[PDB]
Amino acid sequence: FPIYTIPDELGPWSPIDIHHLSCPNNLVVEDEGCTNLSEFSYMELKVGYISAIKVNGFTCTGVVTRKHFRPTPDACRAAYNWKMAGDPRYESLIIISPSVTDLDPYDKSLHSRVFPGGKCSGITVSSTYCSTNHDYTIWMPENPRPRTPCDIFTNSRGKRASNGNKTCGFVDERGLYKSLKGACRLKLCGVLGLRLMDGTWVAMQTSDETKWCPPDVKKREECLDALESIMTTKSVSFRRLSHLRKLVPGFGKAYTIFNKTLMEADAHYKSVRTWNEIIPSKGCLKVGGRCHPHVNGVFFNGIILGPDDHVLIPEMQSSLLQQHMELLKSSVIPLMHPLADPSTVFKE
Amino acid sequence: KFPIYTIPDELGPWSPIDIHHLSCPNNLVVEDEGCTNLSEFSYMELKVGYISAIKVNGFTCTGVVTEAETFKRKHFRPTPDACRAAYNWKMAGDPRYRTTKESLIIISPSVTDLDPYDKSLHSRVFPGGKCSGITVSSTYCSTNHDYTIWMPENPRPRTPCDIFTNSRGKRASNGNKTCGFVDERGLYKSLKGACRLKLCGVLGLRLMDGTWVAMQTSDETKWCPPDHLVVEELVKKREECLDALESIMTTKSVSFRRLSHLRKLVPGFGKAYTIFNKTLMEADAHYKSVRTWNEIIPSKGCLKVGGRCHPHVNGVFFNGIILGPDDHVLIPEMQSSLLQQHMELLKSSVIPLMHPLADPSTVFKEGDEAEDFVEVH
Repeated sequence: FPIYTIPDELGPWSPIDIHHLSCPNNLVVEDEGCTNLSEFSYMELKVGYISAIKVNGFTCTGVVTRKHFRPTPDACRAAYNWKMAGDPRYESLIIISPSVTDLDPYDKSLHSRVFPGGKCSGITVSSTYCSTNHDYTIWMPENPRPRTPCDIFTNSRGKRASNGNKTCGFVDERGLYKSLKGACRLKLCGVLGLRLMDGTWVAMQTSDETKWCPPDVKKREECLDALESIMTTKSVSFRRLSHLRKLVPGFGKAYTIFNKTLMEADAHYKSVRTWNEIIPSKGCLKVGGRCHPHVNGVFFNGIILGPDDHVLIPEMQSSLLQQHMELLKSSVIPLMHPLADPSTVFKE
Repeated sequence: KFPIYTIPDELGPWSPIDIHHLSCPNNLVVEDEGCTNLSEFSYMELKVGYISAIKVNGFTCTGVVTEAETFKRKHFRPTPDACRAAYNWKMAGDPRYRTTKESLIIISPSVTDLDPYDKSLHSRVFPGGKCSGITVSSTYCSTNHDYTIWMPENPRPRTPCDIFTNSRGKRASNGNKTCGFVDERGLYKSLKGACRLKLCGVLGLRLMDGTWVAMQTSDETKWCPPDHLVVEELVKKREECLDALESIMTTKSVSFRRLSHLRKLVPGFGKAYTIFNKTLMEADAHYKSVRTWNEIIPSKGCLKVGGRCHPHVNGVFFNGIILGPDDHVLIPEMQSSLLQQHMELLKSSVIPLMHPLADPSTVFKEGDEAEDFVEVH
């Protein structure tokens, strides 16, 4: 159990609603089957495409001068293009960007709490729009006539680790073993592979007939308490934000806040032995061998620039002050000999 | 109404005590409404380390005999000469403890106070601080244990009267009758409630805070014994020191945290406590206030007292202050303050933005009037 987890590689920052928040995974398969190795090159998803294939988009809401009306796609698109820069366009049509959706790999479906039940199933070139919870707004893609992206993989080198002919799993480019037990089969951009139970995908063939992925000392009690608190108050705090950080190595989300807009990014978390290997310099938070940059004093996961341009990590300080005060709560015994007035005893 | 902390202007030597020497501070303030015009002058006060009392170090001699036949040891009343000679070996030499062997087991340290009138020794090893003292004739004292005697760490001659120091100050008088002064530390001490005392043939007043001074302009006023304005904060802060002392004596144990409560919260004379290796110890202190933690911790491991970085002894300073593993001075009051800040900024929430149409619970209007989110465009 490490003292902290730091992402080895930060993915892109995509904005989210508080409803997208979820508690960490915390899996420790730990082999126990394989004591053999070999250098092989596996294929995985790039950070940014691991959790979901994000389709950027936007919402077009129709206004008449006020009253409402359901607009048409063509005019709405015309609005977007004349709104990414200063342009004459200013019955009026309002857009909001971005309205990100999560593309389903089964059927080109799009899941978003802006759709009724994450309803939009697909968008061939016969609809060009997509219904919304609002009867007078439509959702459309950031790019017109887009298609599924397929430059989403990366070649990486790891170790196979099989027991018999059967593959127990492997060791990723980060050095962490991952187990194939409990994984399902998934085909992405035609390539056949497996979705592991941590959420990662890898291109492999198993001689074990597996299922197919369906379309849908614990601290999790503390996590869900902190989280349900957020949904009950619609407000987030940098301590409750600290329970969302995965506590053990492996794939997870990293959260942050820009312009009071909650955001998440894919991350491979690695163990930390000393705080020093994370913060060598003063204002340096070392992510992947570099002083990670910030915006106006915030890094991800509640890590923020303190009141002195000092990298202030929450768990670091909490553990520190805990240790200091704990040093101050140590008891001792003074050594009086005949002070009380009790009697005639020998006393060693 | 209290300064954030209080640090000695200069410490006295350290004296070994037990938990029963522990007393709560006397956070006493003094106004003396008048006394506006101060006359620059010089006064004589007690040297730091003698203000409360004049300690005299000593040791306890217990005599026991062992009968090996299977041991059946018992006591005997020892002799002063052999106890002294064995004590002198306890420092450098080698002491050792049907056949029988007699043995003098020595206990150090045992400290007693001295009344300068009788030249008498007061302590709780005696019957009510009994010993008239030591002479050339009498070389020992009688303890509550019939087979145990007390003898000083020093030979019999101990003429003690080099206890004074001449300091500068300002005698604020008002017009007619001197009513107060300010010491070298720059703190107002008032004569309201002082009582006389003669020490080494020098008459002088002992004030309420405990300081003795060489001033006779009290006019005629009552002696000290042989031994209206109190804000709620003083009392409601005194009670927790009483709860902490009660906790200490009930538990027979001490900790740096519980030790920090006995600190004097306002400037003036007071006691400073600490513990080194299971040995509880105390020292005289002229406390002065602190405004910001920077002025008593300027460097990474510097505890500024008396114009210099104070030296620890195995990482323990005083008043619960110890040295952190990062070689950082850490003060109980300062660390608790820092915990309040650290959490009160962790305990700080914000309401992040919500895509108006991404909230499934947003009920849209009946009819066709506009919503509010589009007003912001």
